Amino acid sequence: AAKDVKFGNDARVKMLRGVNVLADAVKVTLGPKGRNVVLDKSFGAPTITKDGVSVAREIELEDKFENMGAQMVKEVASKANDAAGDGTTTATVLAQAIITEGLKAVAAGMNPMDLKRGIDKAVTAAVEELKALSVPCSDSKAIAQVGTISANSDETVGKLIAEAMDKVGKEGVITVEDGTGLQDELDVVEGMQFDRGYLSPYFINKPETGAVELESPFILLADKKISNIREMLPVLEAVAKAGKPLLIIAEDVEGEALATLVVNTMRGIVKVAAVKAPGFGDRRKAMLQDIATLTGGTVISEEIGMELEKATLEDLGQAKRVVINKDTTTIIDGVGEEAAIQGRVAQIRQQIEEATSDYDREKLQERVAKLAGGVAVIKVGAATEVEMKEKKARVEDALHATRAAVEEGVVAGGGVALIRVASKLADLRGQNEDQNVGIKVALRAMEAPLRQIVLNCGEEPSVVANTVKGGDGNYGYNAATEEYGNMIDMGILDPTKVTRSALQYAASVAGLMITTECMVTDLP
Amino acid sequence: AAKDVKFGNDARVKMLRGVNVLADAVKVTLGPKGRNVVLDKSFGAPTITKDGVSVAREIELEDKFENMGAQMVKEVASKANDAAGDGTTTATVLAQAIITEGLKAVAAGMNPMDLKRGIDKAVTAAVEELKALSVPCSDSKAIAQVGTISANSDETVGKLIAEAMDKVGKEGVITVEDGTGLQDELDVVEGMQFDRGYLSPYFINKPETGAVELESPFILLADKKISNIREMLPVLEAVAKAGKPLLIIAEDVEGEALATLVVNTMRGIVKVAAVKAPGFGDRRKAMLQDIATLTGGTVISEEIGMELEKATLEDLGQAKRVVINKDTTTIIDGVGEEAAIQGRVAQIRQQIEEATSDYDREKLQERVAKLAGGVAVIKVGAATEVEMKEKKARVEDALHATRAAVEEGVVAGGGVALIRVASKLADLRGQNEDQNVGIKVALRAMEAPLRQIVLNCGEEPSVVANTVKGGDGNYGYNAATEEYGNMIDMGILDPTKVTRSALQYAASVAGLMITTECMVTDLP
Amino acid sequence: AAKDVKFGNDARVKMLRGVNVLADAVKVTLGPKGRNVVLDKSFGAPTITKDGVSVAREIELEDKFENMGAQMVKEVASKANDAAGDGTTTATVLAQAIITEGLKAVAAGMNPMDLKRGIDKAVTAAVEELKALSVPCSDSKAIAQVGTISANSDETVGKLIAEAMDKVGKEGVITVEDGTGLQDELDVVEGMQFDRGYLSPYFINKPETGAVELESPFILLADKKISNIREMLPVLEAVAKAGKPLLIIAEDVEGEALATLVVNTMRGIVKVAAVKAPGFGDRRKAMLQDIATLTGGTVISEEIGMELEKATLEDLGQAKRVVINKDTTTIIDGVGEEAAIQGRVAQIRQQIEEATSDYDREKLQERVAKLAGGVAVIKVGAATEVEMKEKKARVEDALHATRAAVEEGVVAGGGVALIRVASKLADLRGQNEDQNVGIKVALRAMEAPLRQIVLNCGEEPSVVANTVKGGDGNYGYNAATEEYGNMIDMGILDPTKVTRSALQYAASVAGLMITTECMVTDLP
Repeated sequence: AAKDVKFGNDARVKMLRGVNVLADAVKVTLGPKGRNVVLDKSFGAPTITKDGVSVAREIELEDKFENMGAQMVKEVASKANDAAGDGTTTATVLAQAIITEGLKAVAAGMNPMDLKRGIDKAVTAAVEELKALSVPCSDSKAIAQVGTISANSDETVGKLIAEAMDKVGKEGVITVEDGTGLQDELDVVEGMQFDRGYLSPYFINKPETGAVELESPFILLADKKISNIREMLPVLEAVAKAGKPLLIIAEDVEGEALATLVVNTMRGIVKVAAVKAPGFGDRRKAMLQDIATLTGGTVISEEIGMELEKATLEDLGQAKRVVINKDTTTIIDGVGEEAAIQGRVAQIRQQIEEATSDYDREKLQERVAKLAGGVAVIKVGAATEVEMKEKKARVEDALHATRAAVEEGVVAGGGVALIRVASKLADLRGQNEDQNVGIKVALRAMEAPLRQIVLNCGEEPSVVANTVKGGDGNYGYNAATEEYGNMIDMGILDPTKVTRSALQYAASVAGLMITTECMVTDLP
Repeated sequence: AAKDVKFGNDARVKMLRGVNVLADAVKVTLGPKGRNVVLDKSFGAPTITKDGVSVAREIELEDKFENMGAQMVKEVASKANDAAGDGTTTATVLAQAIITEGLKAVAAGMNPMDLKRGIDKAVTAAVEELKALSVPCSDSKAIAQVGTISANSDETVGKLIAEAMDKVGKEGVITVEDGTGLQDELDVVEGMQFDRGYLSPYFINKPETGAVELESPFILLADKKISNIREMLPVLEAVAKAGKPLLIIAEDVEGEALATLVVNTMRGIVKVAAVKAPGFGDRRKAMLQDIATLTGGTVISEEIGMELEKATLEDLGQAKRVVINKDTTTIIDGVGEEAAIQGRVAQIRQQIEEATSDYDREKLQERVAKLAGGVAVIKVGAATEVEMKEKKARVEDALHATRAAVEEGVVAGGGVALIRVASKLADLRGQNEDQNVGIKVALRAMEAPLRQIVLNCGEEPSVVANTVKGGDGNYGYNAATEEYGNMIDMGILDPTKVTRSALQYAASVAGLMITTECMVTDLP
Repeated sequence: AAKDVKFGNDARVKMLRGVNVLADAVKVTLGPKGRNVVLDKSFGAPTITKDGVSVAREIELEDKFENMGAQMVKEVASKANDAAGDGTTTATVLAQAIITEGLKAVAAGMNPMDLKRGIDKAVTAAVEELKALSVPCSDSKAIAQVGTISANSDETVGKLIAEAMDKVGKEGVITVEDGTGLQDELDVVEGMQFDRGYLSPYFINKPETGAVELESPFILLADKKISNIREMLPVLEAVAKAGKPLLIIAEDVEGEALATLVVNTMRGIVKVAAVKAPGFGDRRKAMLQDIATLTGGTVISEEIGMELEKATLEDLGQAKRVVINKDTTTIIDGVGEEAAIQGRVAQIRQQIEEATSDYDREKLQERVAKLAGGVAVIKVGAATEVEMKEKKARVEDALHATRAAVEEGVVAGGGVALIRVASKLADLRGQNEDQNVGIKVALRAMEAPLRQIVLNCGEEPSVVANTVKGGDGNYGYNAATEEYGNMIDMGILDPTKVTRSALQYAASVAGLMITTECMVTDLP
């Protein structure tokens, strides 16, 4: 197909226009006093959302080059949300600011590579300062405070999160489910979670959160790289007869016969999900057999000689439910027998005892921790179904925030940590002058989120930013109450992880966008 | 279909416009400080690549004549990459420079044929000077140094390459495969490689490197020029029942019944690959029987009278995996019995002993070398999967570079060898004046890569080029550190083969495209 | 369909424009220093050819009337190549020159018919002078010299051609085939050739040389004018079961049921070729029975009463391979029994002895010569496959050139013979003045090829043409070495047949297009 190419300033201005459109669409929702964005929907009435992620999802421009730039910014910014649970809008605003000022600098004859180097150095120093500024959150009281703050001052949610974390540990797996009444329930149950996402985005189930849910599915385990629809047709017929959904855990499912069939041909007939087996090499087989023992099923391995053609319903594993999302798969409640699981755990512990390398020690300790840790399930109860669903959503959000906080501490929210580190880094320098200009544009663009938040509130951004920069510590300006004080003490805070991820991803976008010279796209 | 014809300067300027577009798209990535090129993908987010080969692949213009010129430049430049493993960007830049200046000279009324002759003479002299300047790389230490330099200063990769080369020899076949853990493995296994590529580009498997991979495929051997889908339908049905992929080694597979169906009808149902039998005449049958003995299968020959209609699964050969690419087919691990292979090797050695012509001696010695050499497999290990894949890619690239270096030595990289030979050839002359102008137009264009590299770094190309020309030996300018010194001692080097191939192919394009007088293309 | 008509000068100028476009496309490749022509190909990269025949094939203009002119010139010029093996470009250039000057003369009010008569008279006198100037080539040494000169100074090709001609005779049939190794082979084998081409151009096999090749095909012989697919369906089914290709030699295959199906329905299922039986009347039946005896098959005759419905596989003849092209069919190696062939030859010789008319004597002598002559097969051997293909192509070209030379002698090449006869015919006159003008335009246009050749070399055509005209004998100008001398002694020569054919066909085109008054074409 005929291609359109642009070199230099025309490509730069097209990419800048696309980024400007996307950032203007997204950033109006930033801050506690954010505005509303109306997204047209073909199925009926328009939807009104204050969430930046939905607006970013819906944005795609007509012009090919501007659309390309917006797509790059969106796709990198979504990584921050995926990794840390928040920070899409902050990442987008930071990217827009850095890109705008850096392209203005490039238009002045400044070297793009040196600008990229300076920006990267400034961002690294800022990340170090953020890690210095982080306030640890490890005790139960701090965990409860973070949870209740992230859940709109609901002490019950924080108490539930603290109880679950105490019951399983700061590194344990915690999930949430629909409750059965008014009282909330918490119980540790056997389960497993490994870092493997869905193979195709078309597998997404009813939830719009980028995850899938299967109720009492069937677990299929096979180390063979299944490639043709022929070899498991009896298994598919059996699971269709049973009526329950099916989960496929194989070494890899390529898109020649399996993925295409289960994506296109399956659009409601049955429920099937396929994920890659965790690890590689002997570790992959060890994980597969561990999952088979946990779920009570058996693994179909070509090495010993059994064939998936004869895989009956008995060989398949089963579980109460499984949740798969972008980069995580969890088995909440397996049906496997407990004594077999305990015996396998004891066997792997014995292997740890006779292990002869620190790497093997670490891997086997991780395996036994995964096996014996279990999964905690939180049953959110409420008076009515609607309030029940709303409380469940709040609990999920608070759980994500609390996990991030216990991972990497917590800093002042509202875009104040970035301005703090920007004020602290006023004495940074590079090798040449271009690197100094890059450091300065990074520093002057790290103040964008606070200025935008203040602008949404109707105040003047410059005075507030200057006053905040004049302070020290965690001193900042609260947008909601329009007053100054110590953010941590007045109930506004963000995890360090989300801020650091947003900053790093925005820096990456800015570098890749500044150092772009040629652009290739299909002819309109 | 109605045709559009152009004669002379209009055709030439269309040619120049197309070549200029392609070269401007490609050359911005040249050098260690190369920029980024954003290629649109309809599948989702745009891709950002610094690789010139991908940019060259994606380029195709709207206007028919400019598109044609770009296509010829691309298709010849890709030959350098195929033959030597690197040098697409260098070949494209050299072609653009020579072609631009030569067409400017032709517009002044100079004879195109004399210009082509002068360019060819200058290129021949430059190739001779390059061969004179090459530093040999034969010892194990030099091999390890080249490998580790080509692998971004990873001493482990160089050590692995040196170990494999010592185990098999500088002319042996070395491959790479997925590892099983942390430790790296190397083992010589029975196998064979012959210079035959895939018949159709549509056979390309999952890898994008222009190669295919078949896991435990079935080897089919038949000297008959198979032509109709009727005669091997039982074999295809048997291989479908088995589920393993199939490899077809026939005398020739024409595109009326076999190739058409295995390309169109097969698009995921099975996995089949067809390649031409190596050699011709009696040598072709000898190769087929040698492969049959190595793989444990049997060759289907019409001369003895057996028919491929009755070819059962037993007659088919088998191997662990086979890799086929543009111009090479290898059988990594055959299942054939070892004593039969040794007996065949002894028989061919006896034939060597009783051979009566030097040509037969050479051919039979090549046969026994292929049979008894074996194939070395390198198992790349790493802690986790992503870095394992990255290390595998680095190892493959370093293997290609090291093979080229041991083939034809090594010279200073960074476009400095070309400027060295250009400075050394300042006293070349031709018969007429136009030949002299062609010699000068080649000499002034062999400096283009270094000037482009310096320009990408933000310095001024003219001063750096003049300073480099003022030096002698391997003295040059390092773009990464922005300092002068000996390239070989400073860790920057390129094989002589890649530079020579790039120069020769650029010269071929320049001559063919300068001596072009008429155009024929389909009407828009 | 609505028609567009033009009368007189508008039609003449449209036709002249078409001829000019075609000639400008073709003639730039004339001479040893010919330029390059780039032909667009939709399957991928453009092809670069210096061959005028391919360029002539690819040319077809958008405008209907210019397309008429180009098509007539192409279709008549191709006859020269078909008959003599070379001279398409020369014929096209001569046609363009004569047509241009003749139409200019017609625009001055001269009678077109008188111009045509004068041109024809001049061409006849020139042909007579060429026959006078021809140097005979009959001895073995001359044959070898012509062969090696036509094969780019490869003495081996000339030696092979001379050996084959000595073994079979100057009027014998000689073919070429792929070799089996390094040594070249020559052996006379039983065979047959008759002047009958393929019925439909869609029968063309893999070769692009306008020929077809069938490996071990089945020969079908039937004097009945086969017309329906019903009567020979069992034979087609049997040949499909056997898998070998099939050759049909019938009295005539019309295009209602047989030709339509074997062209459209057959596009890869099987391989079938149909040619007309040679001769007519009783001679046709004699030819059919002779071919049946030679191939070991039997002829299906309605007169004796057996039907082609019951024609089994035994009745069909067989041969090693058969080659069919525009106007020649050959059976290289039949499977017929030799004693039967010898007995048939003896019987026909006895018929010669008892023949009572000179016409019958001649026909029967031709029959016995065809039967007992045999076919010589040349096995071209080489070190590698690519070089073996290239050598095979060179051998085929040298064979064609040598056959033409032994047919009608040889004259000086490079367009020198035409200018020689033009200089010799300076004193030709016609009846009226318009006939004299026609003679003059023919004479002034027979110098065009040499002027074009010199122009391609960058010299000035006028001075070289005048200097050559000043000489006598075979003295001429060598374009390659840019020096004068004897062409025959300097290694440049063309057969008289190709020059005479090119001249006559160009004259035919010029007359037919000068005497054109109205043109009818479909409305755009």
